[PDB]
Formats: sequence, structure tokens, C-alpha cells
Amino acid sequence: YCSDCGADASQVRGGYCTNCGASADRIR
Repeated sequence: YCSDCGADASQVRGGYCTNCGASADRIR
């Protein structure tokens, strides 16, 4: 999941969360 907004990990692309724009390292 994204620690910043809660989105599912499958929504990360190009180094960012595609919902909130968090950097890839905010994914856990």
C-alpha cells in the first residue's frame, strides 16, 4: 500500500504513486 494515501501497490508507476504523487519509497 502507499503510506501517504492508502492506494494499492499496483497503482505505482514511473517511480511514483499515481494517485497522490508520493515517491516510490513511501510504498510498504
